[PDB]
Order: sequence, then C-alpha cells, then structure tokens
Amino acid sequence: GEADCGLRPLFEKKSLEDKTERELLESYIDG
Amino acid sequence: DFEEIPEEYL
Amino acid sequence: IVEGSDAEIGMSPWQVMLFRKSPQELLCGASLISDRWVLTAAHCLLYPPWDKNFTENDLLVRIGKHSRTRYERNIEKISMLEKIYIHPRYNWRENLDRDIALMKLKKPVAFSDYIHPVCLPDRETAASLLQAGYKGRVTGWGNLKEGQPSVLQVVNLPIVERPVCKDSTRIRITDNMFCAGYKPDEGKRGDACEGDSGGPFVMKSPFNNRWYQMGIVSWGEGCRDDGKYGFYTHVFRLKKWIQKVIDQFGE
Ligand SMILES: CSc1nnc(-c2ccc(Cl)cc2)[nH]1
Repeated sequence: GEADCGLRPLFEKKSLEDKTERELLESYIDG
Repeated sequence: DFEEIPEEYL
Repeated sequence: IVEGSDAEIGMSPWQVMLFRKSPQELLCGASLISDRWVLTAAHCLLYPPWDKNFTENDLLVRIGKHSRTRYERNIEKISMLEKIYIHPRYNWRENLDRDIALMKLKKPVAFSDYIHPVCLPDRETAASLLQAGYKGRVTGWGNLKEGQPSVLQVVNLPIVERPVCKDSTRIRITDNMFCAGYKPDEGKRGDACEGDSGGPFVMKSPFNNRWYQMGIVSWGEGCRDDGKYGFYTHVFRLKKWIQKVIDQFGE
C-alpha cells in the first residue's frame, strides 16, 4: 500500500518507542 | 459537550 | 475504552473520529489508510434496527485529534465525505458479519506529525501475527465504563483462541471476526466500549517495524469489559473488497 504506511512521525520516524509497544513485541513469541 | 467546530466545515 | 490509558501524542496518527454534523456528536472511530480513504465499521453508518442510515452529508471525519471534545486548532483536520461504500454482504440482520465500510474524502488530507496512514496487512503478515496470545492495540474516545475520557484512550489486548471466543457467546461467530481480551484468571483487563466502534485493532510487525490494521472494533456484549470478549472485523479476509473499491473508485 502506501510506501510510508504505519511509520509514525513522532515514534518510528525518530526512532522513539511509545510506553507500551514493547508489551506487544513481548507477546509475539512467534508461536 | 463538544467545542463548536468552524462553520466552514458545516 | 475501559481500563485503558491516555494515548501519547502522535501515538495513533491514523485515528479518525466519525463526527455527526447535527447534533454535534461522536458517532464512532475510524482509521486513515491513505490520504483520501478512511476505514470504519459498516454498523457505524448503516444499522436499520436503530434507524441508522447516514448519507455523506450527515457526517464529518476529524483527523489528527487527541482531545475528545476540543477543536484542536492548528493540529486536527476536518474533512467532508465524497462517498460512503458499505460491504455489499455486511449482515446487519444477524451478527454484523463483514462489518466494514470505506469513506472517500472530498479532498486529500495533509499528513503531519499527528496525521498518518496505517498499513493494511498482507496474507503473510496476517498469518504470522493473528495468533492467540499475540496482543494488538485498540484506541478510541468511547466510554470508560459500561464516564467519558478527556483524551484518546489506548489498551493492548491479546487475541483469543477461536473456541474460547465462540463459547463466550450465543451469537454465531464467522471467519470474518476474531475476538480479543483477557480471561478472568489473567489478572489484567480492558475492552472497547460505547463510541469506540469502527476504530482500529492494530499490531506492530516485528519484521518491518510498521503498524498494521488487523481488526475493526465491531461488537461486544457490555464492556465483562468477565468471560466476555470484544469482537473485531477480520480486515485481511475482506481486503479484496477494500482493494476493489479503491481501485475502481479512487483516483
Ligand atoms: C454500542 S454499545 C456497546 N457496548 N459495548 C460495545 C463494544 C464492546 C467491545 C467491542 Cl470490540 C465493540 C463494541 N459497544
């Protein structure tokens, strides 16, 4: 889709992480 | 409850 | 959102508020998927049992917002709708099967720090991420309890095993739905609620660090937020409809 989709100017684009995205990463126990 | 938005939009 | 937290600024820049012109009120959430297409739940636009059948001119979308009620001068943008498209097989009669709709904006919205599109998943992203245990994130300005938030709320909830979803309810669950939420034992809670529907269930891909929209807030039974779960429209399963509409009616 949009080349730039899903990358947030105030987070991904500046390499800043939000307060709870890690909770998502931690759940992706690829299984 | 909501703030009046600019009338251009209405 | 019940048992959420205040969103950070720019945390969900694809979040759209579906706004009724007169009287001025929040109808539903929604999401920006390009500069002139907004995705939401069909039932936000068409639900005969409640005499809901909005035309384009009844509605505005408000994009880039944080505060629920304030006019966010210099930050938010308010767009009018060129055309509403409801899935032709949306089932309002029975179970809200295929609860999805697209809205084409009159003019492209300008992207900013606060306004930015979410990705739609590919087959492979969906296959890998749509698994029981894996947590997505839900945002909206809906009620905090089965009162209303000052700012956009956020909650991360785990996707639930299909049999558990089905065994929680008397409604017939289809392949175009998944459910999410904590179980009563699990010690954490949270759910969407009144006003949140049509908003996005997103997940951040561990492969390419991009946010994808996996679900649309579709329905629940209260907000029990013990033994109940929120139900979401399964976005990838309906993606060909999405693309057909966009390819044909987008410029
Ligand atoms: C429209 S009244 C209402 N009550 N609960 C909800 C709700 C709860 C969870 C989801 Cl996923 C969607 C809607 N809506």
